[PDB]
Amino acid sequence: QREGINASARYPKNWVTTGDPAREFTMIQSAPLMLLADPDEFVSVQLA
Amino acid sequence: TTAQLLAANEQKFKFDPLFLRLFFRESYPFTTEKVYLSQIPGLVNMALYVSPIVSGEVIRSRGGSTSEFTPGYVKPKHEVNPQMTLRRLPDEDPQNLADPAYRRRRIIMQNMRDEELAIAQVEEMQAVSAVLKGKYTMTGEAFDPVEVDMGRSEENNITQSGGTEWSKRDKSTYDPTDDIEAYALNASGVVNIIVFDPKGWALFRSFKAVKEKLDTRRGSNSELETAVKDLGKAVSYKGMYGDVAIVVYSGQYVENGVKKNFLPDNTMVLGNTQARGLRTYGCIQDADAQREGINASARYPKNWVTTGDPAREFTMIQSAPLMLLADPDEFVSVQLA
Amino acid sequence: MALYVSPIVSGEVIRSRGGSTSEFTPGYVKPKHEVNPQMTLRRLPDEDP
Amino acid sequence: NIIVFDPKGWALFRSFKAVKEKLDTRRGSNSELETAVKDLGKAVSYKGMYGDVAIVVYSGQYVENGVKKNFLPDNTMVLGNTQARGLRTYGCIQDADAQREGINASARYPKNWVTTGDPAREFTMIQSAPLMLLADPDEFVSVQLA
Amino acid sequence: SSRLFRTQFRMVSPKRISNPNNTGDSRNCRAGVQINDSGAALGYYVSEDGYPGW
Amino acid sequence: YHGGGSGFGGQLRSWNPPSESVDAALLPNFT
Amino acid sequence: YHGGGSGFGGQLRSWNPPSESVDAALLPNFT
Repeated sequence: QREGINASARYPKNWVTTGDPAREFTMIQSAPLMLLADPDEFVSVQLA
Repeated sequence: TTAQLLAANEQKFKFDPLFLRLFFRESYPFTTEKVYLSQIPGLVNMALYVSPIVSGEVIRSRGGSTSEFTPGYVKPKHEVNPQMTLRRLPDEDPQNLADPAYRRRRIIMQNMRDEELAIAQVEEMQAVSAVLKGKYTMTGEAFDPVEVDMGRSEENNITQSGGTEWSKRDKSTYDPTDDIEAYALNASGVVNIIVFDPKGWALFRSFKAVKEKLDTRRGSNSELETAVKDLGKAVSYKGMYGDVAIVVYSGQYVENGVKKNFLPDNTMVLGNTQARGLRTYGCIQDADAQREGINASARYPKNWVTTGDPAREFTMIQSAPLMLLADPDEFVSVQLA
Repeated sequence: MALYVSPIVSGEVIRSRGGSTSEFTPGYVKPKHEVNPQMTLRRLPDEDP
Repeated sequence: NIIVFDPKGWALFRSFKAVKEKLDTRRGSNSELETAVKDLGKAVSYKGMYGDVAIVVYSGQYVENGVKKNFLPDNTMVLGNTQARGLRTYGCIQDADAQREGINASARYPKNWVTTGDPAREFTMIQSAPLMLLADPDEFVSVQLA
Repeated sequence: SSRLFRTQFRMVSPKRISNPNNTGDSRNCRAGVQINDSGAALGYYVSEDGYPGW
Repeated sequence: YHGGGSGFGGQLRSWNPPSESVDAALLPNFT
Repeated sequence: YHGGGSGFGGQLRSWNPPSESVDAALLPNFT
């Protein structure tokens, strides 16, 4: 919200802890969910 | 009961980096885990007589030596919190006066000053302990012990013993010059400067021969300052003595509350004013510092806010210094008991 | 003097230093002289007859 | 930079042979003195250099009840800086007429008035608030010699 | 410099002119400006541009 | 000069802006 | 300069806009 991102793809950020031993991290996060509008246009058989 | 603050002095101790300035120049920052110093013997066996028939005894080609060192780390820090801000400061008038915000920008300023002064003291002691003796050991409560040991021959660091003590022998009809020559015979290369210690200078000056070397019409060209010359400064570039330059150094550093002297109680340090000195600064190890792209520097400052209940804006400086002596046999240290 | 600290360990928060304050107050002094005409009637010591 | 002497103290200082010898060396010093008779009636008399210090012999007088009393005790010697921080404060002036003619917080406010009466007399008065300070009380060393 | 004219001018802010070492005003040195026996000036005391507090 | 003093009736006794250069008064808050 | 500080009486204590280029200020909310 501070940089104006609401429900986008793969929001990254790169931040630093403030302390005498400091360690930067690196993180990207997303909220995936894949759907098939018509669930039945397919036929996945098991062969033998 | 109104008031006014006419004068507000500040106290200081005698501090000037003479030893660092004279002998340690040409700072070389490095980005490396460890540095190398290499010495080569350069001793040549005399060409022994050989009959024109035997034709033998090939000579080994000379090979040198190296060393590796690791720079230490030092990090002082201070603080400021809203509690100190409100009351007052001892350096503002009861009149005039300022908002609480400005007192913080003054406290941070004096904190910066103290940090830089502490780092400078560390560098100076770092240098002085390297000039006087071949080695020093950097130790601390949380710093694992690492030492630096330049290869100085044992025949240097000469100290007086049960015989030939200046204090015990008579102050009239004796020469210090012969002892100075015998001591300085060891150093590799010419000697051009002598760095006394006030007690040592007082002992040296009182000799009857040393006065005589000064007031002779045709037996010398030396000139000194026997009377009182410098009383408040930490250095005293006195006159030359034949060829060498005489210097008296009285500089003070503080460890705990008390004040201590750099030069330990009347030592004498023969040396060359152009001695090859190395001022090596390591790599600063701080995540933000490497974010900025800064490495192999000195005095990296920063501040931050701790988001705790009382807040606090800390202040920190990091150095990682290490002073080297390329050749450790161009100095001769004498105790002068 | 800044004692050595490892890169990992955090240094102690070194205490800041504060000053001392003194107070003072002044005091007066005033001389007073008086002249009346009976002094002016006669002749001063350094006046020609 | 400076050393202040009472003539007895200066006499005791220069009487030694060593100080006399410090002036005969042609290269052993840089000190110029006036160890002879320099001033005989004046109060202050600078007497040259000595290394870097500058010896001055001070013999003044002040009278408190009468007689004549000299400012320094008999044998004293002051080591002090010639640029030492010293500030001269003058306090406010507590007279009604001073406000009327627009003078306050100054030194040596003079006034002159005549009492209204059948015998009338005229008075003369000067008043101040003299206070003397030092910013650093520890810069001067005061000894007593013998 | 190797140009035709070597003269240059620098603008100094009035805040910089101050007594050395922040001492008080003496008779011959008022507010960082030297004054001779008459009222005319003789020389000026200039501080150094200090942006950092230290 | 009343401008540099306490003020009319002490109204300005808390307005004491620091005497700092333009740089030290601009750069810390530039961004 | 009071522009980069708290303000008159603390009225600008919460006005801390992010310093970002036009690309990062327009694109995420373009549509």
